[PDB]
Amino acid sequence: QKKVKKIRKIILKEDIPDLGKKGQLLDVRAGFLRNFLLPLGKAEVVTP
Amino acid sequence: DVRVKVILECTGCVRKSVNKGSRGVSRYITQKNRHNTPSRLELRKFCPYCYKHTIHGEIK
RNA sequence: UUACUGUUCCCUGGGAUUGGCUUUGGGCUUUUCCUGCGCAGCUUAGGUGGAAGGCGAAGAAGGCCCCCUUCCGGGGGGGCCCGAGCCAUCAGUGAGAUACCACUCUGGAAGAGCUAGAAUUCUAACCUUGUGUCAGGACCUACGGGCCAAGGGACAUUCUCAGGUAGACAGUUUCUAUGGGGCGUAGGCCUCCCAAAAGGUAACGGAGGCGUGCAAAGGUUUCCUCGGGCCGGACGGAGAUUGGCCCUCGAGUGCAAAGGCAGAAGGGAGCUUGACUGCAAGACCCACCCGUCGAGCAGGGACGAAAGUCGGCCUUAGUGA
RNA sequence: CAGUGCCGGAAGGUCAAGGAAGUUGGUGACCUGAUGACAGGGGAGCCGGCGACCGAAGCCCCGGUGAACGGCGGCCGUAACUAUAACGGUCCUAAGGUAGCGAAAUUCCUUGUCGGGUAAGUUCCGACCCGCACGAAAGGCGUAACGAUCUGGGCACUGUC
RNA sequence: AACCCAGAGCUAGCUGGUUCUCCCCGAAAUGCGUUGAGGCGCAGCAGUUGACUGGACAUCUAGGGGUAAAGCACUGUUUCG
RNA sequence: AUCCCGUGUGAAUCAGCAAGGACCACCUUGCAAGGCUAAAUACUCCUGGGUGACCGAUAGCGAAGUAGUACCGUGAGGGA
RNA sequence: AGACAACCUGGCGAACUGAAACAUCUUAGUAGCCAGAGGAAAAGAAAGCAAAAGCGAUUCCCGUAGUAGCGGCGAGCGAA
Ligand SMILES: [Mg+2]
Ligand SMILES: [Mg+2]
Ligand SMILES: [Mg+2]
Ligand SMILES: [Mg+2]
Ligand SMILES: [Mg+2]
Ligand SMILES: [Mg+2]
Ligand SMILES: [Mg+2]
Ligand SMILES: [Mg+2]
Ligand SMILES: [Mg+2]
Ligand SMILES: [Mg+2]
Ligand SMILES: [Mg+2]
Ligand SMILES: [Mg+2]
Ligand SMILES: [Mg+2]
Ligand SMILES: [Mg+2]
Ligand SMILES: [Mg+2]
Ligand SMILES: [Mg+2]
Ligand SMILES: [Mg+2]
Ligand SMILES: [Mg+2]
Ligand SMILES: [Mg+2]
Ligand SMILES: [Mg+2]
Ligand SMILES: [Mg+2]
Ligand SMILES: [Mg+2]
Ligand SMILES: [Mg+2]
Ligand SMILES: [Mg+2]
Ligand SMILES: [Mg+2]
Ligand SMILES: [Mg+2]
Ligand SMILES: [Mg+2]
Ligand SMILES: [Mg+2]
Ligand SMILES: [Mg+2]
Ligand SMILES: [Mg+2]
Ligand SMILES: [Mg+2]
Ligand SMILES: [Mg+2]
Ligand SMILES: [Mg+2]
Ligand SMILES: [Mg+2]
Ligand SMILES: [Mg+2]
Ligand SMILES: [Mg+2]
Ligand SMILES: [Mg+2]
Ligand SMILES: [Mg+2]
Ligand SMILES: [Mg+2]
Ligand SMILES: [Mg+2]
Ligand SMILES: [Mg+2]
Ligand SMILES: [Mg+2]
Ligand SMILES: [Mg+2]
Ligand SMILES: [Mg+2]
Ligand SMILES: [Mg+2]
Ligand SMILES: [Mg+2]
Ligand SMILES: [Mg+2]
Ligand SMILES: [Mg+2]
Ligand SMILES: [Mg+2]
Ligand SMILES: [Mg+2]
Ligand SMILES: [Mg+2]
Ligand SMILES: [Mg+2]
Ligand SMILES: [Mg+2]
Ligand SMILES: [Mg+2]
Ligand SMILES: [Mg+2]
Ligand SMILES: [Mg+2]
Ligand SMILES: [Mg+2]
Ligand SMILES: [Mg+2]
Ligand SMILES: [Mg+2]
Ligand SMILES: [Mg+2]
Ligand SMILES: [Mg+2]
Ligand SMILES: [Mg+2]
Ligand SMILES: [Mg+2]
Ligand SMILES: [Mg+2]
Ligand SMILES: [Mg+2]
Ligand SMILES: [Mg+2]
Ligand SMILES: [Mg+2]
Ligand SMILES: [Mg+2]
Ligand SMILES: [Mg+2]
Ligand SMILES: [Mg+2]
Ligand SMILES: [Mg+2]
Ligand SMILES: [Mg+2]
Ligand SMILES: [Mg+2]
Ligand SMILES: [Mg+2]
Ligand SMILES: [Mg+2]
Ligand SMILES: [Mg+2]
Ligand SMILES: [Mg+2]
Ligand SMILES: [Mg+2]
Ligand SMILES: [Mg+2]
Ligand SMILES: [Mg+2]
Ligand SMILES: [Mg+2]
Ligand SMILES: [Mg+2]
Ligand SMILES: [Mg+2]
Ligand SMILES: [Mg+2]
Ligand SMILES: [Mg+2]
Ligand SMILES: [Mg+2]
Ligand SMILES: [Mg+2]
Ligand SMILES: [Mg+2]
Ligand SMILES: [Mg+2]
Ligand SMILES: [Mg+2]
Ligand SMILES: [Zn+2]
Repeated sequence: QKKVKKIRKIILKEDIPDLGKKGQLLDVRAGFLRNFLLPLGKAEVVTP
Repeated sequence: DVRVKVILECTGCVRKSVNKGSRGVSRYITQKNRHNTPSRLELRKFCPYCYKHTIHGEIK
């Protein structure tokens, strides 16, 4: 139907460009999260 | 084309659903030559509801 | 095959697979600022409210100039110079002071915000290669597996939805009588003839029309008589308007033809809407389906002094289950 | 280069799914009406219709392209005698058949007319052009060689006669 | 647009065929509609069954009509004067 | 409506959720997104009994004897 | 693991035909093919019916009923 921007809320475990310092809270697109951050150990998807 | 089906309608008829015995909006139908007579036709004609000879005008 | 209905190849948009940074930019904004020639006039009257208080040395009136809008009437505004004023019911005006202040409208601006669209990159998805390199008892320059690299890259591919589009493909349709060929023509209704003095009746027999028209060409009350000869009269003539005698139905009647119709159904005038609602004994015509006529009754009217007439039209075509 | 196809073009019109400002309806906590056996308005929610504007290709639009589909006309009048028409007028088209050929595997009338071959020729050869209805890559016109090709004539030869 | 099998006893408003006896009655080939014309629906005209009926065959009278004949009063047509 | 699937979005837990033929209110009924279960019912390559207004060699099964045989067909198959 | 008449479940799935043509519809989810399992299979323990009165998993028969309905409202299809 209408494209709905997917929003994954995450914590950064290392510092990455444009994102920020280690141990940081953010919200991201699903593609960015699962295809880039997550395989490289860089981020962690959070649902407490 | 130049000759037309025209609808005559009671002017004194209230569509709101009246409280009398017989409710409804009287319309007759007839033909007019829209060239010859551009005057909206007026005709006194009988109305089954109002029970009196009323005046029926036209409709667009 | 430019018959119909579709399918497929193929092209193009949404969605999904699908991400990051940057730009540029169309439509809405979030503070906040620009902006208005009814006339009476201190004069390019913003509507509505708090409304006798405001704006000043965190430095105004007034002249020197820079800019922009422009109905060159004037408006916002930067610099400088200047130094104690621009002010309110002060009277007009539907609406008040440029003393001030709030949500805002006419359009403009700016940094900030949503969504595209667009172009540019980036690399990790995804695609493509590799006698690059590992690998088991031994090979895989035998397909392939892992790693690495190289080139592309959020395109493309694949899926879903949508529009377009190939007789490439599929299913089908393509009347009857012509002269039992093409070809164009004909196919319903109405009138006359054929049709043999009830009605009915065929032929690719003989003649024609209709697919409407009129708010009066309907209703009614009341009055009238057309056409054709001959004669008189300025133009005016064969023929226009007027007068008169003779023939008496030969004219007319929206349109075919037939049958009707002369103090008329033909021509005119006055008033109208019965070109109504509810019906209906009985008849005609009839394979059915349809079609036609209608006395009489009630309501509420039109015309007429009243009697009475009026449910479209002199009748028969003007239609479609 | 009008029609059709194909290619290229991007300004305007048209343009689906889908978005979407915004309106609109049903219900209804409730609020009032009412000498009839009831009725009228209505918050939030839920549900429904409509929907300005955004919305690609394609089509309409503009240009090219015949060894792409195909197409390549009429009417008049005129010259030392009859005649004919180089030359003019007009009409209509996108444009009006050029070179070469032509009674042809194309010619209807038609056994066209002429010439030749035969004692005699509806076939045959050459030429005229009045091409019903040739014509240029559905090629036009030539052409040596070739053909169990089609077609006319001749010598030799024969019971084909 | 192969063959074999199956759907399949496909479908055929078409053509062919449809078997014992006696008794009684007995047509139609017309109209209307039809993608109809060699088919079918209804009507017309069989049979059998009931309900009402009183006719038929003759005889005379009465109605309306516009044919045969006839005619020139109209509409055409036509010859001569 | 109820039911079940492609593509995309995407809830609520009993103060709920679903159903009652668009939909909303009210009331009634029910508890989806985990499984498994006998009988009553269908059938005849057959087995054992029984009956037959069933056949009697052109019949009854194609087949009362080499019968799916002989023969035919490349083969599927046909077939006395 | 293969074999297995019919029945059964799932998967693919026609056409002649009917409609006096045919396209929606019918034929028919039939035949056929493929896969699977059993003596039966499947279904099955209410997110069900019903209607203000009540029922109490599934299957099968009679009936409701050729009813309500569906339908180029045609041919036909047809419940609870
Ligand atoms: Mg998404
Ligand atoms: Mg796509
Ligand atoms: Mg995407
Ligand atoms: Mg790379
Ligand atoms: Mg290798
Ligand atoms: Mg490798
Ligand atoms: Mg790159
Ligand atoms: Mg893509
Ligand atoms: Mg499509
Ligand atoms: Mg075809
Ligand atoms: Mg087509
Ligand atoms: Mg007569
Ligand atoms: Mg008679
Ligand atoms: Mg008669
Ligand atoms: Mg006749
Ligand atoms: Mg009058
Ligand atoms: Mg007349
Ligand atoms: Mg007359
Ligand atoms: Mg009169
Ligand atoms: Mg009367
Ligand atoms: Mg009376
Ligand atoms: Mg009366
Ligand atoms: Mg009076
Ligand atoms: Mg009259
Ligand atoms: Mg062209
Ligand atoms: Mg062109
Ligand atoms: Mg062009
Ligand atoms: Mg193009
Ligand atoms: Mg476009
Ligand atoms: Mg839309
Ligand atoms: Mg909205
Ligand atoms: Mg509302
Ligand atoms: Mg209420
Ligand atoms: Mg309401
Ligand atoms: Mg648009
Ligand atoms: Mg050429
Ligand atoms: Mg010759
Ligand atoms: Mg000849
Ligand atoms: Mg000669
Ligand atoms: Mg010869
Ligand atoms: Mg010659
Ligand atoms: Mg020729
Ligand atoms: Mg030619
Ligand atoms: Mg040629
Ligand atoms: Mg040639
Ligand atoms: Mg050519
Ligand atoms: Mg050649
Ligand atoms: Mg040669
Ligand atoms: Mg050869
Ligand atoms: Mg065949
Ligand atoms: Mg059969
Ligand atoms: Mg069958
Ligand atoms: Mg057939
Ligand atoms: Mg007898
Ligand atoms: Mg007879
Ligand atoms: Mg027939
Ligand atoms: Mg009959
Ligand atoms: Mg009888
Ligand atoms: Mg008489
Ligand atoms: Mg008599
Ligand atoms: Mg008489
Ligand atoms: Mg006579
Ligand atoms: Mg006589
Ligand atoms: Mg006479
Ligand atoms: Mg005479
Ligand atoms: Mg349910
Ligand atoms: Mg139910
Ligand atoms: Mg399904
Ligand atoms: Mg879902
Ligand atoms: Mg939950
Ligand atoms: Mg539901
Ligand atoms: Mg329940
Ligand atoms: Mg549960
Ligand atoms: Mg469920
Ligand atoms: Mg369960
Ligand atoms: Mg089970
Ligand atoms: Mg024997
Ligand atoms: Mg035998
Ligand atoms: Mg014997
Ligand atoms: Mg097995
Ligand atoms: Mg097997
Ligand atoms: Mg078994
Ligand atoms: Mg079919
Ligand atoms: Mg068929
Ligand atoms: Mg049929
Ligand atoms: Mg048929
Ligand atoms: Mg059992
Ligand atoms: Mg079971
Ligand atoms: Mg239980
Ligand atoms: Mg349970
Ligand atoms: Zn009235």
